[PDB]
Amino acid sequence: TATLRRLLGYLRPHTFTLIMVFVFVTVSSILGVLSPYLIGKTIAVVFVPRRFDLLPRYMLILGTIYALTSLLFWLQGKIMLTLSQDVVFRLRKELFEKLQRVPVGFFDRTPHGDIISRVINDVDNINNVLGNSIIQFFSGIVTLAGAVIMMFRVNVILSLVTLSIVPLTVLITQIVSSQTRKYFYENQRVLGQLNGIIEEDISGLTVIKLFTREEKEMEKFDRVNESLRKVGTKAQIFSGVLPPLMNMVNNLGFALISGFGGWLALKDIITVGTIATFIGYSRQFTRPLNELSNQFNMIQMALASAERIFEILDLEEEKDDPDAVELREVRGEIEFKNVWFSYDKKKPVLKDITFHIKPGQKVALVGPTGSGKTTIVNLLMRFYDVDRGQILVDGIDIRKIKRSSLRSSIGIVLQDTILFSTTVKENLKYGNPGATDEEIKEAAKLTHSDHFIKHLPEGYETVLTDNGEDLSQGQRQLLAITRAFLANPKILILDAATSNVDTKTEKSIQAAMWKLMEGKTSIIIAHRLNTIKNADLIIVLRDGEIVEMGKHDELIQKRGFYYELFTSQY
Amino acid sequence: QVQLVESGGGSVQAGGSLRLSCAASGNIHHISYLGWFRQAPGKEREGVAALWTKDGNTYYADSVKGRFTVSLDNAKNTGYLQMNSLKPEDTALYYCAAADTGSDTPLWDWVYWYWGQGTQVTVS
Amino acid sequence: KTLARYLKPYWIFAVLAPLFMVVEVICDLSQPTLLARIVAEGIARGDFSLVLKTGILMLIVALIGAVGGIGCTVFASYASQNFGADLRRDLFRKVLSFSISNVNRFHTSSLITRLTNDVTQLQNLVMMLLRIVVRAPLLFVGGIVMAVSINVKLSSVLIFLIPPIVLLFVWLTKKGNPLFRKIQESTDEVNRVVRENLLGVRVVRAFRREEYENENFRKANESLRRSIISAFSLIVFALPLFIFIVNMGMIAVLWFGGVLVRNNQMEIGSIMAYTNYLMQIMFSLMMIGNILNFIVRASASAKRVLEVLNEKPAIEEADNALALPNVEGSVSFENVEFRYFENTDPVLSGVNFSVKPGSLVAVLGETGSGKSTLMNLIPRLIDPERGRVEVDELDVRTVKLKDLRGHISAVPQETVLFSGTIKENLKWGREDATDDEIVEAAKIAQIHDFIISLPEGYDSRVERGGRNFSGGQKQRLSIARALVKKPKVLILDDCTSSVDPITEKRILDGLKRYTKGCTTFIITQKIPTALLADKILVLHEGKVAGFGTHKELLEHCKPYREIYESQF
Ligand SMILES: Nc1ncnc2c1ncn2[C@@H]1O[C@H](COP(=O)(O)OP(=O)(O)OP(=O)(O)O)[C@@H](O)[C@H]1O
Ligand SMILES: Nc1ncnc2c1ncn2[C@@H]1O[C@H](COP(=O)(O)OP(=O)(O)OP(=O)(O)O)[C@@H](O)[C@H]1O
Ligand SMILES: [Mg+2]
Ligand SMILES: [Mg+2]
Repeated sequence: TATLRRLLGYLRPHTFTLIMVFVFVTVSSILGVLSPYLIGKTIAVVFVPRRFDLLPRYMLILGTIYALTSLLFWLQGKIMLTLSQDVVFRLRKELFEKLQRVPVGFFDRTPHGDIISRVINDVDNINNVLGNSIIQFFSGIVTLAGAVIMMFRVNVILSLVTLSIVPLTVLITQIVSSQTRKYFYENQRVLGQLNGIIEEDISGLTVIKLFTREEKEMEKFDRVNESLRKVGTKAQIFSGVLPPLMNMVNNLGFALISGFGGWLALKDIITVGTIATFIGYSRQFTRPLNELSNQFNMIQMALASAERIFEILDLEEEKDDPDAVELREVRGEIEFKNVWFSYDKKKPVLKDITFHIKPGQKVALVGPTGSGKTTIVNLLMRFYDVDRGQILVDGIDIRKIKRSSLRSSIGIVLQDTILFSTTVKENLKYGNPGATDEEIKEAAKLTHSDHFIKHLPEGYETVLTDNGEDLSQGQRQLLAITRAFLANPKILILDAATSNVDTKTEKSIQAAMWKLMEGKTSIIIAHRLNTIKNADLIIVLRDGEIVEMGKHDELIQKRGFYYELFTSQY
Repeated sequence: QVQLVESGGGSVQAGGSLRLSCAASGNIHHISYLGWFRQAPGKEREGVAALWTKDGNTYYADSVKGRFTVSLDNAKNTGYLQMNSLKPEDTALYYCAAADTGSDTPLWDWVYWYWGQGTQVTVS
Repeated sequence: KTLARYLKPYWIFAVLAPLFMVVEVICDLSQPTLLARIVAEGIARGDFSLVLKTGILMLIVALIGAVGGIGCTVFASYASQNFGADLRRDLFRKVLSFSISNVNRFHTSSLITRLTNDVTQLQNLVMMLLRIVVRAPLLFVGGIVMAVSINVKLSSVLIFLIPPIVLLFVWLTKKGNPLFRKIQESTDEVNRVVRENLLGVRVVRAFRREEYENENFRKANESLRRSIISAFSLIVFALPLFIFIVNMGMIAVLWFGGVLVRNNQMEIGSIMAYTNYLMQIMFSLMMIGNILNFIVRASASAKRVLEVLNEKPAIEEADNALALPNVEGSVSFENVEFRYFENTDPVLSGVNFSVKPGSLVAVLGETGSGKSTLMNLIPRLIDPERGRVEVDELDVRTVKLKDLRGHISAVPQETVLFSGTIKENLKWGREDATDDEIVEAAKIAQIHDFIISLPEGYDSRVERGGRNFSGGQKQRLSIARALVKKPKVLILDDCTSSVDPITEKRILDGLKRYTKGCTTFIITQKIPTALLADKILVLHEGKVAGFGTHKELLEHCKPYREIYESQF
């Protein structure tokens, strides 16, 4: 009921239009009972007395009724179709916008296929609470109210007997509906699991093929697929078990009113004809009662899926400080003060990390595999927040500077290069959309990117494949370097930017890069120490701690852990 | 203390006619139902004719239709059943039933019911 | 036609479900007659013995109707869900057989829909059919039989109303079908927008294009709802228009019936019953229209499902493909010419060289030479335009794929791990691998020290793509994964790109000590690591630039010297 109140809340901006829908469906309902009445009247007025001179008039009246009834049905559907899709659109909009506010930590831990499922498969399931579901409910409540008034108009005593069988129908609906929601919520969560497998396997098929895991991934899939078939059958059975069960309940009610009706006839209260009349009037009451009860069992599909939709909508999202400041006239005064960090929040990754960088300086961050170099950077980008310590950008705490301004001042070439499925121009234009075609062509020429871009079938307008896999690994990095330089940040981070870029090209760019790097503060993470030896400051890391700090020549003659790293290169 | 006396049952040849009387004596307030049923030497309870005093509608068996006719005398307090063009197929023990409604009966509690005696009607 | 075979192993339930519906239908049609017998014969005559006789009979026919009703629902749920489950696993089996060029045709996002949403639409059609496949025609034939029994001449106008009906459910087929395809095509776009955002959220946040992506999604979300309202408007117009012609049939019966009674060809009592069975014909006619509304939606999904199943993968095993249980490691390239697209220039051209078994060959060259491409030809991930690739003097095309790929282990340039445990991820190579075997491979990869340091050990959780590990950490896990498989041919694409020089030495000197006899190909950007190899292969601008010892290349190979000078 709690989820139902929330889901029904999406109908509030459509209140007036939904009132019209109710007004039109009530007119359609009174016309729906007027139509067989008029057919019954035509037989008794023109056919029985054999005076067919009146027939064209009664036919014209009946024809106008059918013309109005059909036009109202069209009108009901036309406005409801647009009304329902506006609600479904709002729910899809609300989910995507929410994910853009939700922290990065969520995307790494939760499968992407399950999130994709919740946006399409789960939102598509809240359609059986909208459209004709609203029309049938509206028509159901009017027919039920319109029948119950006609029952007491015939016989009050018998009407109490037909109303006393209603709690039994309500009870069996409550048992069935609870089970329907139980198995349907499970069906939608197993669906997300299966959607997660198909999604991950397609994006890594080459690796599955290379290690002949095609069969082992099939049996992995078959475990979840069989689980989906098992709970999906249970949900489908419970969904349509109520209509034949209610026909059994109606028959018990019919037998009870036949006994009660017969009793009243023997007491001189009513006649035999009244019993035959009341069974006709009870049929116009049981029909909407079973229809509304079956509709309650059907809306469990939307209710179970609504839970999965709302689950994403109530996630603790990334929020800025109420008194947060915007960084104006950025220079590059980066500083770390006794910073401690852990991802799992059990075993520490970074331990008392403390260092100061003056504006303009080109600082190098070297260390072994799993030292915590990317962690230092990920904290500066504020993707994660410090356990105990302070990060100061331009002399202001990172928690006090708004995320919008912080990420505008700081640029990053991530360890793992992520490209988009668009033109080479649009991929480079990302970060700084207000960059001229000449500025893009000049920036690509500087990082030796322009050569292979021109060789493509459409040049800069060549549409790239998913993540830009239609290029060499090194060529993808060159595009990532160009995109970051085009963004023109005051603070630039080059975390393993030339991992797959050859030493010949690496030497060629470095010379032209310095001119586009001067007057800007930069943090360069590299395992190719021979490139970062020219840096103003070298921060040597090991086991999440700063062991050595200073210039290349100073650290080499010190014969420390930096010397051991530099010598190991040959 | 209401008792029903049955009289008028004898041997009649095929295509003939015979009237049956059902006299009721006691503290009768208002009769609501009057019925007649035939019983074979190896059958439970059947249904031949019925009368409801509120409307006057008569409900007969499928074989009877336009043969037997049920009636009741108000002043005499006696039920009647006229049998016309009798076929040898309806050779059985005929009975009587009468439902009376007394002054001020409870909300859910019913009134009384009274059965006849039984008289043999043989048709060959 | 091919999709019908998926229901064949569940034919028992497929024939019982519509049969159980008939059992319910005969019981529900008996309801007005059995309720009439209890009142007009039971209560009316007064005999309490007939009241209970009909009373027990009505409650028994309701129980037979209930058993028949629940039976139909159960048997229809079995056959439909099983149809889908079997089709989903046969589609995923086909998707697993695909190459990347096949996955590039049906976009990754579209395939997700084809395996989930497109199956659901076909599954629901089978479910809809199972319940009303025999219920709708029997009620329609039985209805018209009752109309002819009353009056044959009046039943002639029932034939006259079929032309606008047939012209309407054909219009719903021609206009309907491509519009439901556009909904399924629009779901592929909303899948693509939500997929690219999930797989690259850090780039979106870092470049602040969050508002841009919300608009990128709004453009796809609006295009989706516009496709839905445009295809469902086709039903909200046709259904009331059909209902109108249906109700016009009553006026046609009353008018012609009036002429019949005026000419004394029909009775006045006959018209009272005719009105009831005419509505039954019309109600049953609506069910024939409803199946067509489900057929047009399912037909768009059936085309999308079938084209995936009918798609032949780029790499396929030969009919006379020789099984390779044992390999030596004789990798040979016979005038190999490769192109990713016909329009483009050759990616690899005039590539002719041979590799000795067990020998270590260092692959070098500038970014975009074709090193990664040249390696992918060996485990038959790609096939050349002209020329042939050979393993053990045998053309890789004429050999069984599972056998060939089993003996060739690779460490990709862009390391990708999978969701599960470290132990599961390392067993990717060899499933029959011992706990000592996986520990030995991780000890050679220097990753063992890290795995044991974790609280869960080898059973520690691995996220999608190995996002919960550092750059060189997942790289060291990929080396340990390939080592487990115990290969005869090993491929290492920039093996230690994200690994420090100290750990780099421990891995490289570790590999030379335990990968003896295995033909190892090592792609490297470093001369010191390249000197370890028996022979050095150098690529430049697609064609093979050089092949031989360090000394031979310094004196003859111009790009090798250029690479040497950049370091020394
Ligand atoms: N998302 C994450 N969840 C959990 N642990 C993480 C995550 N990212 C990194 N770690 C852990 O943090 C530690 C250091 O990570 P980090 O990426 O900063 O190392 P690194 O110094 O950059 O090494 P490399 O050069 O090999 O990438 C490792 O033990 C790693 O497993
Ligand atoms: N999937 C692909 N589709 C189209 N072109 C591709 C594809 N993969 C690579 N290429 C192109 O083929 C050429 C060489 O490919 P390859 O990836 O093997 O280069 P590489 O020598 O390994 O360079 P690097 O060391 O940077 O990875 C490049 O021009 C590249 O853009
Ligand atoms: Mg890193
Ligand atoms: Mg490569």
